[PDB]
Amino acid sequence: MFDAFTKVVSQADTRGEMLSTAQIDALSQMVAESNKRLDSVNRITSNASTIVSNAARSLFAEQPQLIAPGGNAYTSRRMAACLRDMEIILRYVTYAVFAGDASVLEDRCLNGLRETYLALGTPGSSVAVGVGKMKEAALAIVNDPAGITPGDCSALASEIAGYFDRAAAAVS
Amino acid sequence: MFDAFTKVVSQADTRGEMLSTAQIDALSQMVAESNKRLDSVNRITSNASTIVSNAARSLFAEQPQLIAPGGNAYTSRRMAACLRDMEIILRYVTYAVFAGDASVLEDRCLNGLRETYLALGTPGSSVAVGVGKMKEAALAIVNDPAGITPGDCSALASEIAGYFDRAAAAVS
Amino acid sequence: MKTPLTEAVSIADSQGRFLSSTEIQVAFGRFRQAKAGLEAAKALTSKADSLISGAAQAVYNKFPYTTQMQGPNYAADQRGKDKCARDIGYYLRMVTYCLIAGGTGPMDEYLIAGIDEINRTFELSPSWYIEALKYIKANHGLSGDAAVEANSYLDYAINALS
Amino acid sequence: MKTPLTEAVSIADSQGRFLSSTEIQVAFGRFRQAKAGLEAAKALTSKADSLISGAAQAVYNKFPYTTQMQGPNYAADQRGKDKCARDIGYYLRMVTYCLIAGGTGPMDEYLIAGIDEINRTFELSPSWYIEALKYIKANHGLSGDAAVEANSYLDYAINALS
Amino acid sequence: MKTPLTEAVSIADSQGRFLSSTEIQVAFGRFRQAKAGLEAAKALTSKADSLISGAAQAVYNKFPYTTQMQGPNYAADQRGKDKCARDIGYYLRMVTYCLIAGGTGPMDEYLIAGIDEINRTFELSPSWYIEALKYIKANHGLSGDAAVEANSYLDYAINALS
Amino acid sequence: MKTPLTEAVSIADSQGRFLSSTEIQVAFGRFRQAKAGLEAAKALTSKADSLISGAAQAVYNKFPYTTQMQGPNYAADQRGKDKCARDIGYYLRMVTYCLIAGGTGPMDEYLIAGIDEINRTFELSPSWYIEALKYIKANHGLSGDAAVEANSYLDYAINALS
Ligand SMILES: *[C@H](C)[C@H]1/C(=C/c2[nH]c(/C=C3N=C(/C=C4\NC(=O)C(CC)=C4C)C(C)=C\3CCC(=O)O)c(CCC(=O)O)c2C)NC(=O)[C@@H]1C
Ligand SMILES: *[C@H](C)[C@H]1/C(=C/c2[nH]c(/C=C3N=C(/C=C4\NC(=O)C(CC)=C4C)C(C)=C\3CCC(=O)O)c(CCC(=O)O)c2C)NC(=O)[C@@H]1C
Ligand SMILES: *[C@H](C)[C@H]1/C(=C/c2[nH]c(/C=C3N=C(/C=C4\NC(=O)C(CC)=C4C)C(C)=C\3CCC(=O)O)c(CCC(=O)O)c2C)NC(=O)[C@@H]1C
Ligand SMILES: *[C@H](C)[C@H]1/C(=C/c2[nH]c(/C=C3N=C(/C=C4\NC(=O)C(CC)=C4C)C(C)=C\3CCC(=O)O)c(CCC(=O)O)c2C)NC(=O)[C@@H]1C
Ligand SMILES: CCC1=C(C)/C(=C/C2=NC(=C\c3[nH]c(/C=C4\NC(=O)[C@H](C)[C@H]4CC)c(C)c3CCC(=O)O)/C(CCC(=O)O)=C2C)NC1=O
Ligand SMILES: CCC1=C(C)/C(=C/C2=NC(=C\c3[nH]c(/C=C4\NC(=O)[C@H](C)[C@H]4CC)c(C)c3CCC(=O)O)/C(CCC(=O)O)=C2C)NC1=O
Ligand SMILES: CCC1=C(C)/C(=C/C2=NC(=C\c3[nH]c(/C=C4\NC(=O)[C@H](C)[C@H]4CC)c(C)c3CCC(=O)O)/C(CCC(=O)O)=C2C)NC1=O
Ligand SMILES: CCC1=C(C)/C(=C/C2=NC(=C\c3[nH]c(/C=C4\NC(=O)[C@H](C)[C@H]4CC)c(C)c3CCC(=O)O)/C(CCC(=O)O)=C2C)NC1=O
Repeated sequence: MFDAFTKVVSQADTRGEMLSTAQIDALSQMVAESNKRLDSVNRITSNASTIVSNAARSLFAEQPQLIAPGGNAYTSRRMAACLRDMEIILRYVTYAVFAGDASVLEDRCLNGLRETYLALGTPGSSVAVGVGKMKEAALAIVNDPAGITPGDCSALASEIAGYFDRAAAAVS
Repeated sequence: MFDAFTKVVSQADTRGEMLSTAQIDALSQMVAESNKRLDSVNRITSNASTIVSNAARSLFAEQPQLIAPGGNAYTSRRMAACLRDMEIILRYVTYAVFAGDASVLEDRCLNGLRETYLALGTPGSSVAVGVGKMKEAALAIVNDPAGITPGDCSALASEIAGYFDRAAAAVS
Repeated sequence: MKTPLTEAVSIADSQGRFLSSTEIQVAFGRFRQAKAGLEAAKALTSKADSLISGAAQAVYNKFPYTTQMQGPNYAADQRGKDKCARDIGYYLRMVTYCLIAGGTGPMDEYLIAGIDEINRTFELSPSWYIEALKYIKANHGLSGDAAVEANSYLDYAINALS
Repeated sequence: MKTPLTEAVSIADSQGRFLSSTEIQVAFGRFRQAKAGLEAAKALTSKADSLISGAAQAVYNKFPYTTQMQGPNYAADQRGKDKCARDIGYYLRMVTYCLIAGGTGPMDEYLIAGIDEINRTFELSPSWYIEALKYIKANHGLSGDAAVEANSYLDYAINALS
Repeated sequence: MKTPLTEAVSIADSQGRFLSSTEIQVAFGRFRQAKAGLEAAKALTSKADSLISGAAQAVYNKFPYTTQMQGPNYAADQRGKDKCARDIGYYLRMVTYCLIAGGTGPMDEYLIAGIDEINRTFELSPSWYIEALKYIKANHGLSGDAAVEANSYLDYAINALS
Repeated sequence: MKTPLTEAVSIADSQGRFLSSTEIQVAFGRFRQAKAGLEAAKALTSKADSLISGAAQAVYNKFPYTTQMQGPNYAADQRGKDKCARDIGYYLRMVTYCLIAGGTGPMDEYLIAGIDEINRTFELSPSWYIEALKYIKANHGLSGDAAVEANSYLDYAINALS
């Protein structure tokens, strides 16, 4: 549970001194691009149900063993729980790119859910591939400027793909 | 639990039609003066501990029976609970003038605390006089401007004195 | 009723503390939002009747079977069209209410909270309402940041539907 | 750590929903705040050492007994003055941290949460720190809305003290 | 898994007592049920493939738009028909499983518990499955008390759908 | 090669006469143009690589299908991106060449004269190049009269495309 600003504050307090000037110029540029961060975040957020349905749509086209009887996502209840797990992961990705820090995504999902999927018998590979495909579709949905002014989303495609790869690797 | 805007929305939904134009001009003037309300609220909020200490200071100078042994606010624990009750009332006044509606002040204090003070044996008269003196001191602290751009706090003085009189009458 | 000032008061109340600078930041942000959002809500109020009829006609166009088959859920008869366009106007009115309130609270309390079981009991496909909301968000004709947040509310209704 | 973006994420997480327009209103408000608050924090960083010495001298001026009586809680000896001005600089650094963070979170987590029991155990009067914070909020020399919210944070520290 | 013997054991366990004559009454009743229900399940197993194809054809007949419009939820292409008739056979297999188990437990655990959110996410109308189950309960061709309780399970699936 | 001095010589040659004051007026005008145009061409030479990558990324952003579908005309694979950004740099280099030459001659001889049949034979949409040239003319960052005539050359390329 950290912001960007609280991250700089905690680092400056562990140093024990005041915040240096270059960190303040970095935070000024962050405050200039934080809305920029946000535009992707809102256009990412508005299409979330389409994102998770298309992600499960491609995943269960790709691995039909999960839909097959005896598969892990075969049962209707389990399949609803599967879509719930995916939607939760996407929501915490949107939270982490809202606050601009991966510590919220770590705190809320990562440390426990790997052991949860081991204990449940859930294959970590399929949900890792699903989070990867969902992240690819999310950047693909974010990067297209439909009715939006001309700007630069470079570094924020960098950050969003970082968050999605952190989620997919912590899942394993 | 209502705003000004949610109050107009609930009234327009009970009417069943859209919001009329004159209500929208009223809400536009509210949006113009809502900061005016916000500025007044902030100078009310910053001096809150001084307000409750001066209010109890004048009240226990005024009614020394409460400090007298056997009095309702005599015991150290009870006197701390007395100051806690006053600070709670001031805080919910600040919340109601933040949201611009008395429904939060009603919801959080009013319907129960009269019966609470009856059942406790708390004299409702002294706490009513204390809320009145606290409200008088609060408007007196708000209305003076020190290093602040000139503005009309007068529209608010009406509303803040309304909230304080509603609290003092619901206490009884 | 998830509106920003209400939820700020709920945060400060559940924490048990007074208001801080956080709620005042929330407030100058909310006033910044409302300063365009109220005029955008008035503009939607102006264009509302033609938007409702256009959404109903687009819904009849994409799903032509609903005009044809006999059934009280379908708008084949005239009372289906009256009730149908009534709930089109319901959706548009909730969009304007969330534009005034500044949050998704009014649609969440008046539309979303029971819409799934209602469409389950009444054999109403939610895709009809998705098509209508898509036509509205295409044809509302606003511009700029008001248009983006209007599309945000309509997309929120779409994601709550399906 | 009560900062606006963190508490917006906490609201959206405890509700179990996605982000809405409410959090974006919170965000444009927070950026509006930080757009002056970061430069004001840099200005306080510049004037910090003289403000610390002036606050310590004002505290010795209003409470002259602390310089006189022998006692390890009092700053009669030199180590009391080193530790004393160290916690003056602690208070000022927490003020700058809350100016950067945009909320009362850093002072609430680094100062406020245990200050009452510490002053109870160590025989430190909190009125000394109230006098020092009053001198700082008088002598910080900022202007405008940055000055008002700086005074807001310092007054919050004062109300948390006594 | 709401089957009669399982729920009798759950009653006796939650009460903390031994088995009584109540559970033995439940048992002679359950054996009375199974004495026809197992043969009826075998007869449904025999007629299953033609019932599945007839239900799919009746569903295409009542809802002809699903064969026409392009859409991955609709069975316009061939993979939609493979997956579609697969979930027809799923519904029929769950009916036979509840016929063997003697309670609505297998359909409640394999079908019902998530079907609403699945049809919400995938744009599947449940009325398609209602039409298919109605065709199955019309055309299963059983007779007598086995036919009545088969219709009971299918009507239970219908009421759980809409 | 429609450059002003060349076409002045062509006019005087086709008329069969010597040079007059008209060509000298053309010349002091051309020198007036080149006196800023050469430095503007050097500035475009400096910013060229980042402009090429930004134009390619904007083209992938507005037309996301070209990155996805398999096809040798589309830039799904890596060789499509190498060749693609190569013709982005081709367009930018022709813009700089016309900035130096002082007329639309170099782009007319190196790009325009066959571009229609090439895009016809190769299944290349010219709208991709229109989007890239629009991004370049938005992001070149020049100012003043050099910026206006740079936009003139880019708009000429756009009108020659579609
Ligand atoms: C689909 C992508 C993959 C998949 C998903 C799946 N998950 C479950 C069950 C659980 N998943 C969780 C995960 C979380 N709970 C949390 O609170 C959070 C963070 C906030 C996470 C990430 C938990 C706790 C469970 C068990 C309890 C429960 O109701 O859901 C299932 C069902 C297993 C079952 O037997 O019910 C499924 C199917 N599994 C797959 O097959 C895909 C690879
Ligand atoms: C990102 C993938 C693409 C992109 C985005 C982009 N946005 C801006 C600037 C603004 N975007 C907004 C949006 C909103 N402000 C709000 O309050 C809301 C409601 C929640 C929205 C939707 C606004 C208002 C700004 C700035 C202020 C204004 O526009 O009036 C920029 C440039 C400016 C900036 O950095 O903020 C950019 C680049 N542009 C692309 O090309 C990407 C594909
Ligand atoms: C001078 C300002 C006044 C004064 C100060 C004084 N304080 C102490 C001892 C402590 N002060 C603290 C306070 C903090 N620690 C923190 O980490 C923070 C926020 C970053 C604060 C505000 C603590 C924890 C102690 C105990 C630690 C310690 O003992 O060193 C002293 C030393 C006295 C002592 O032995 O305990 C002094 C002199 N006293 C005065 O007379 C001045 C008015
Ligand atoms: C990326 C910008 C877009 C894209 C481009 C693309 N073009 C080709 C193939 C050719 N492009 C040209 C264009 C020029 N040649 C020139 O000499 C000049 C002026 C100096 C221009 C503008 C030509 C002649 C070809 C054919 C030569 C060849 O085949 O290599 C490709 C390769 C596809 C191909 O086999 O033909 C690509 C990828 N395509 C996209 O998807 C981007 C939007
Ligand atoms: C959120 C809204 C809210 C309100 C308003 C509230 C009031 C409240 N005041 C109480 C006690 C009290 N309230 C008072 C206050 C007063 N008595 C006096 O003599 C004066 C007239 C007055 C001072 C203004 C006192 C002295 C007690 C202590 C009674 C006791 O402990 O026996 C109690 C009994 C439990 C306890 O304090 O610890 C409640 C529930 N509680 C709430 O949760
Ligand atoms: C949450 C942190 C925060 C605060 C505190 C804040 C206050 C604040 N009060 C303002 C204005 C003002 N505030 C007042 C208030 C008053 N004048 C009087 O004479 C009355 C007694 C009193 C009301 C009772 C007035 C009159 C103005 C004039 C400008 C305006 O209308 O906003 C403005 C306008 C912009 C500026 O001053 O730079 C700010 C910033 N803004 C913030 O972001
Ligand atoms: C304020 C928020 C709100 C909404 C959204 C709402 C929807 C709503 N639509 C209903 C029916 C209906 N809804 C539709 C709508 C349609 N059918 C079609 O074929 C068209 C595609 C579409 C036209 C938009 C129709 C025709 C009915 C009447 C069918 C019925 O008997 O239940 C009903 C049942 C009440 C009734 O039977 O009359 C509700 C509660 N009610 C509300 O209070
Ligand atoms: C054992 C109990 C059980 C049931 C009931 C079940 C249903 C089920 N049907 C699905 C899709 C589907 N369901 C249908 C069915 C139809 N669409 C039509 O147009 C026809 C009217 C109808 C033919 C019966 C089709 C065509 C799909 C594939 C569409 C998709 O991508 O999601 C999916 C998503 C999996 C996927 O995408 O392949 C589930 C979980 N799964 C289960 O495990």
